[PDB]
This record gives sequence, C-alpha cells and structure tokens, in this order.
Amino acid sequence: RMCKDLKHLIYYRFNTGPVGKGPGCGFWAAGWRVWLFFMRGITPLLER
RNA sequence: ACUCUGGUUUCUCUUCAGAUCGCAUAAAUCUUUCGCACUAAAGAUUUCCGUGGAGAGGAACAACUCUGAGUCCAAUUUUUUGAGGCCUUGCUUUGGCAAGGCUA
Ligand SMILES: O=P(O)(O)O[C@H]1[C@H](OP(=O)(O)O)[C@@H](OP(=O)(O)O)[C@H](OP(=O)(O)O)[C@@H](OP(=O)(O)O)[C@H]1OP(=O)(O)O
Repeated sequence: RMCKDLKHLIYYRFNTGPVGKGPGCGFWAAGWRVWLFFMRGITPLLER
C-alpha cells in the first residue's frame, strides 16, 4: 500500500506541466527503499 | 626568526554506546486494549539492516602546512632624576636613626 502511496506521491508531481498521464515515470528510489526496508526485517526470519 | 612529537588511508579484531547511536526505518515474539487484527493501537523484549567512540593488530605512502611544545622607548604620566647640602630633640647599636624646620 505504501509503494502505491509513493506512486501517488510521485506521479502527481511527475505528471504536471506538459507531462500527462502515461507509463513513462520512473523515479524508483522510494519503492526500492520500501522493499529494502522490508528485506531488512525478514532477512533473519528466512535465515532462521 | 632555529629544534621533537603527533600523521593520512585501508583491512580486521575487541569493548562501550538510550547519542536523530539511523536528519533513515524493518521484522518476529510476548503482554494489554478494544474491535469481531495486513487493512490497529499501546508497552516490552529480541533479531536484523548498519552506525559512532575508544582500545588493539596488520599493510600502504606521506613525513613537519596544521595542533602544540622545546625556543624599534633620554624632554611632564612611571625605566635615563630635583637629585644633593644646613639646624633641634628622643635615643645614640657615638655609625647614626625618626620627626619637623630649612637651603638649593
Ligand atoms: O492509483 P492506482 O489505483 O494504483 O492506478 C494507477 C492510476 O490509474 P487510475 O487513475 O485509473 O486509478 C494512474 O493514473 P493516474 O493516477 O495518473 O490518474 C496510472 O498512472 P498513469 O495513468 O499516469 O500511467 C497507474 O498506472 P502505472 O502505475 O502502471 O503507471 C495506475 O496503476 P495501475 O497499473 O495499477 O493501473
């Protein structure tokens, strides 16, 4: 849900101006952060 | 204005760290609370991601910038003079002292 949140955060700043709707936005650092912080927590679970 | 420290980088270990150890943020478990728990909150513990400090060990090139330490004044106002000489008493430790008056 959080990554979708960040998509809504990023796209609606990305798709302003002459940029319209479309699949061209990639500012991937926010979601990539979120999934790495998930990997931080489940690394010792899957390791155990 | 002459001389002796201390370096910096990197790899690793050990210990302390409730300090935004992290200008970022996970997960598990337990307990509590209400719902009726991914869509929910509290408290606590733990594990992870991965820090600062100190100590130690290796190995790479810099070695005295830095942090330190050991290492030109005679004219009013101070350090280039108002300084020296005479008289009375108390005692003379008979050398003279103390006070006052002087004279320059
Ligand atoms: O917000 P979501 O439910 O996750 O859906 C979004 C949304 O589509 P909808 O508006 O129809 O809901 C975006 O559109 P806008 O928010 O801009 O209006 C669209 O982005 P673009 O239209 O700008 O391309 C995006 O597509 P994507 O994330 O693939 O870029 C799409 O996500 P979905 O792929 O899940 O439909």
